[PDB]
Amino acid sequence: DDNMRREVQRDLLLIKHRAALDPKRHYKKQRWEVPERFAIGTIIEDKSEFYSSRMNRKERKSTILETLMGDEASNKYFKRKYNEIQEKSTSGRKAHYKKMKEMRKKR
Amino acid sequence: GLKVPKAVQKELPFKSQIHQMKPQKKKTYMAKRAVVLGGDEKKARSFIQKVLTISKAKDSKRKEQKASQRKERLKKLAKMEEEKSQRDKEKKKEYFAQN
Amino acid sequence: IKDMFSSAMEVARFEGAQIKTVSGIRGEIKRALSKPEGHYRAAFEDKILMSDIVILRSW
Amino acid sequence: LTPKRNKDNRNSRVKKRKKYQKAQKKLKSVRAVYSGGQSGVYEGEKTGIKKGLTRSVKFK
Amino acid sequence: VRKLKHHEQKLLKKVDFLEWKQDQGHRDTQVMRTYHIQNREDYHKYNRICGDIRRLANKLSLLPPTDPFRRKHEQLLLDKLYAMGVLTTKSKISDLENKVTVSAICRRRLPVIMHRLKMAETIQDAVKFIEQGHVRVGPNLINDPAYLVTRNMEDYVTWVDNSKIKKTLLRYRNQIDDFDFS
Amino acid sequence: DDQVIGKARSRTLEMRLNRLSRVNGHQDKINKLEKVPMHIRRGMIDKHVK
Amino acid sequence: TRKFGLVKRTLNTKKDQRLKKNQENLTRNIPQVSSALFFQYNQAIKPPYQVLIDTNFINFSIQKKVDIVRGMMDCLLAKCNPLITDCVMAELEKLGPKYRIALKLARDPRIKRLSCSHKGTYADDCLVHRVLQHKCYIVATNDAGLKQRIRKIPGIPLMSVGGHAYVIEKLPDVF
Amino acid sequence: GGAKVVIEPHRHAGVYIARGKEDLLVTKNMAPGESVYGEKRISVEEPVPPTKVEYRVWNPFRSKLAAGIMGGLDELFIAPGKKVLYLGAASGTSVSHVSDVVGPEGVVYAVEFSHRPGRELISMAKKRPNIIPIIEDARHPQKYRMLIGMVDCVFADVAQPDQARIIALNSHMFLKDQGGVVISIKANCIDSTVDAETVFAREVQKLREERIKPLEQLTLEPYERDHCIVVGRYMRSGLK
Amino acid sequence: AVPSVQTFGKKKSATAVAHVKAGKGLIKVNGSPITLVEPEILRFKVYEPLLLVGLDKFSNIDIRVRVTGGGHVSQVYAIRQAIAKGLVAYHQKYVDEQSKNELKKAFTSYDRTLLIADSRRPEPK
Amino acid sequence: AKLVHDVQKKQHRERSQLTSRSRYGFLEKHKDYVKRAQDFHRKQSTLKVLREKAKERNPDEYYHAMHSRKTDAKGLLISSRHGDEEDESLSMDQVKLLK
Amino acid sequence: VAQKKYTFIYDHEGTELHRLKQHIEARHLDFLPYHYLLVTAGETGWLKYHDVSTG
Ligand SMILES: [Zn+2]
Repeated sequence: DDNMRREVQRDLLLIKHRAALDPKRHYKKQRWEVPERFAIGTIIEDKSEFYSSRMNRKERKSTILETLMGDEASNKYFKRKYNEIQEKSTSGRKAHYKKMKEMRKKR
Repeated sequence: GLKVPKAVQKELPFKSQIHQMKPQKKKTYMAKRAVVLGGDEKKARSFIQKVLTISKAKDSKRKEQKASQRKERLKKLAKMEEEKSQRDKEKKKEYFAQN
Repeated sequence: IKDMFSSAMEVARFEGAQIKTVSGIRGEIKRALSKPEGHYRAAFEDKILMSDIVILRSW
Repeated sequence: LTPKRNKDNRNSRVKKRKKYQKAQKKLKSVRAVYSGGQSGVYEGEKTGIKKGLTRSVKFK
Repeated sequence: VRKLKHHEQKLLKKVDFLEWKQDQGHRDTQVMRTYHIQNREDYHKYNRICGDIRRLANKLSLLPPTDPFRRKHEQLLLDKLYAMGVLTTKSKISDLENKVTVSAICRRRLPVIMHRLKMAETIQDAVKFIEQGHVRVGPNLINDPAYLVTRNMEDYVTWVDNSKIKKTLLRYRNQIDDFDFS
Repeated sequence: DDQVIGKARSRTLEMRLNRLSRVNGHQDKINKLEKVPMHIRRGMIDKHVK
Repeated sequence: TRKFGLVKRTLNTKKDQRLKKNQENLTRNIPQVSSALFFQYNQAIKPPYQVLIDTNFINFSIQKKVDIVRGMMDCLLAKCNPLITDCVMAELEKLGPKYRIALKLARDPRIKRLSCSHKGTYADDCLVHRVLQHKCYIVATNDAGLKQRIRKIPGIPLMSVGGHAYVIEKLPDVF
Repeated sequence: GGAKVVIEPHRHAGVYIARGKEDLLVTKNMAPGESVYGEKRISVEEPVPPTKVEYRVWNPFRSKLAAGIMGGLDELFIAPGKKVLYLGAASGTSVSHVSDVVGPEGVVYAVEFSHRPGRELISMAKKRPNIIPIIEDARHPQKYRMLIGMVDCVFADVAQPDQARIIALNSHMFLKDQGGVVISIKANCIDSTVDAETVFAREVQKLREERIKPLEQLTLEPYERDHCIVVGRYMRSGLK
Repeated sequence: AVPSVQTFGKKKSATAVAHVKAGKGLIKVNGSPITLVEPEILRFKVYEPLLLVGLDKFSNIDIRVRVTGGGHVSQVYAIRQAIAKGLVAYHQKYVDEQSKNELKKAFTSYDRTLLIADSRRPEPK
Repeated sequence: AKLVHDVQKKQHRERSQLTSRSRYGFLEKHKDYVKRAQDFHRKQSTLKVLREKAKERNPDEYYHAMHSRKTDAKGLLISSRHGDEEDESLSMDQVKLLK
Repeated sequence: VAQKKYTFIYDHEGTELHRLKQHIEARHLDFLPYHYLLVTAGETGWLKYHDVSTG
């Protein structure tokens, strides 16, 4: 229902925009609109092998978004990449225009 | 942006009329009512925004780079097709000149 | 245009000459203005900017 | 008055070492190359799964 | 009618219960669907006049190419059909065989003129409006859809005054002056 | 010409245009036959040969 | 309280599915390039080669007096297995009683023979399909059109009667 | 390892994709609560309360059929109501995945000849009731012609040089007309003196000689060197 | 929901929109009353649609005029035109046609430029 | 480069604004001017198109959407900034529930 | 149906299938069911047999 789509609506956005989560992962080009019938499930790593794929009890979370937010290297990359996209996008638009005008005006 | 004058845009046809909506000056009740969540929710909002703009700027970089790729492939492809068509229109004249 | 000439006699000597900005906007000097001395009126291909320099290539 | 030339062109062996490495990096693009099997735990497909594409040769 | 099997479709190929050869591909139906023509016999009433124009155009092109009778009557018929609006260009005389067409006479009808003048959103809306008696050409109210509007007579296609449609377009732009009733 | 009335004029002009266009035009494109069905074109040919 | 713009209902040739031209009421497929191939090398074929013959290759062999298996062997310097598809055999039989010599030289126990499974006897279609499916075949042919098809599809060596012996082109290990 | 994925239905009916940051080929679990060969599982809570149903990751480096699925096959005939005759059910590795793709309303006949794999097959077919384990040689289908009737797809993961004869015998006995024939051909186990394309061409020719029309072949190259899946249908009259 | 009527009065570039509806009798030009319309020597040019027909026609209706454009005298001519033809249109639509054409006769006997402007000019002699 | 030297196809560097004339920042050169001029020309082209449509309005133009759509006092187009699937004013019992 | 002049042919729900340009003024129609022939006569002195299947 829409009541559950309004709870998993963020990690579906993360899976849609997989390609810009890690700068080294580089998926194959699909579109992936939200499928009509899906189900959100949790991986059971069993009690046979330890320590390799094991995410412990102290760091298991409830979405993909909390894991990506708990990752501190991804936070470094997202903040840095967002600041450089920001200062590229505000490169010559309006603060530049009015500081050029104030440069003309000051003398 | 394109600033179409008011004297022109009041005298436009019905299909060509420009939907320009005025800003809101009154603190309306739904805006003063509506709740926003804080802390973990505002950093989730910040995170989703950063992820979505990184995805959109990466896609724009990729499609601009593909545009720069395919215009020069168009250039070399048109040169090779012009050389080919020159060779065809001289081989046809050879064929008919022999026959 | 402000200062490539020192007098209206000089501009009168150079009337009709083709100038251009550094943007390659071609132009022509038309008439010396009266009260500021080396200042003149030129006409260009379109609207030049305040951050330009006009050029009279002579030899 | 020579053009700028290549350090890899100064050796005939190193040039073919580095245009074969380029070739077998391009071969991963056209085919799918058997890399050597499953390395560790099966992590997943790591690049995506397309449910619409079928890359199989149909007969006649 | 039952999607014949292979032996039946091979054994009776010319059987068709809908499309016949005398139908001419249902083009009366096709252009009366395009231009929303009420009665069944308007296509053929126009087809007689297109056949008159093309019969005269044949019999007039069969004259020698330089005599002034042929040139005068070809130019005179070309001028008359352009002024009426069936022909869209009075330049070449091959229009008198090729471009003379029931669809051209049907594009000159009153709802199609209306829809091209943006006076109604579709040809069926224009039919409904001039059936409801909103449209006058000149001073006098025109009531039937089949009315053919020549080139000089399409400058006077307006709405009647005291029309609710005229009132709502004036009040949409709030240029409604209630002194002259709209 | 300037004195030749109808069917003679149409077929005369058509014959002249065919004879002019048969040089440079293609032989599969200059003389297109009218589409006639098989069992009546063959009967047309048989009666004409008779 | 009638409706306006009333019309007579006729049939719609654009819409009505009862008539025949309106009886016309995704998964892509990009076939991968073969793992037998390097860029254009075909690194996987190895002697004993197997060579698909067609009818003009047989006719030119008999016109130039080359044996089939011995001409193949001293062309490639390898052991060859020549293959007559049933459509090439059908084409040789359809060539008539002028080509009896060619037909009963194609009837040779040293020339093995495949079994094509399709309708019609178009040997060029059959050879092109079964070679671009598998890339383990040499195509021996002298048709200009079939030679152009085969040398446009990559990794397929092409053999042809030229002069007084067979020649081979897209096989990069001949000496 | 404790992460969260989204399950999504594949193009093929009965199999699914779990999208995360690496996406997994996944099937529903017919025997929930245990793994068969140590694969990982996904437990969804689908909505009396919601029930925890679970899913199993299909490993393409340990399954030729999963390598074929995620290389991209246009049509598997293993479908959610069908009957599959698995030949060479070498353990319960791929037979479990075929079993729960086929579902509770369909049957998988798992034919194997060795006996310790047969013991593991029977202990797996306890908790998967839609598996009929048949411990018999597939080279003699008459020795178990009484236990199986009218399958819809044959899958052949045998690795013997008389493969095409085994496939033809089992198809002529138990496959129905226009049913599925999925073959996993291993070039080196058929014969190693010729190359892989020669042995694949010969095996496809053998199939059409035994009147199984091949529709499709796939090399399944990143997971297995010199393998193939050939998907055909049992035409029985008119490959033409 | 209310019976209301909108008319227009124009001179050179002034234009005045008058809304007339049923009410208590208030006549308001640009929000301010009618007794504030400057230049105060043409206030009787504004008044004469009222004094020509009596205030008992205006005792039951309220008019409001919005005047833009123009100058002083063009605005008072736009105001008087808008008021006059608005009273005529109200008595047409919501009162009887006999009072309608009595109002038209009175305004037309005073000057028909209360009701019809002189609009498109010049003459090319 | 068939008969050209690499010391001949060098890189000519471009000059900066004079430091005396520095408050008018960035002396613009021909690439900057063409970026200016073609922007001006495309905006004048769409202004000319809109002026021609205003000249050819045809005031007997009825649409059905000119019942819902309406016009402010100056004559321009009112575009409601909320919804067009919502309603701006909400009923009394809706206000009761929200409050 | 034989109308004012032309004979028309309608389908089951009443959409017009055919307007026959021959059969100029019918007053009497009758179908021949074993031969699939619509026979037409009327104010003209003409009798017209029209094959319904071929057309
Ligand atoms: Zn064949």
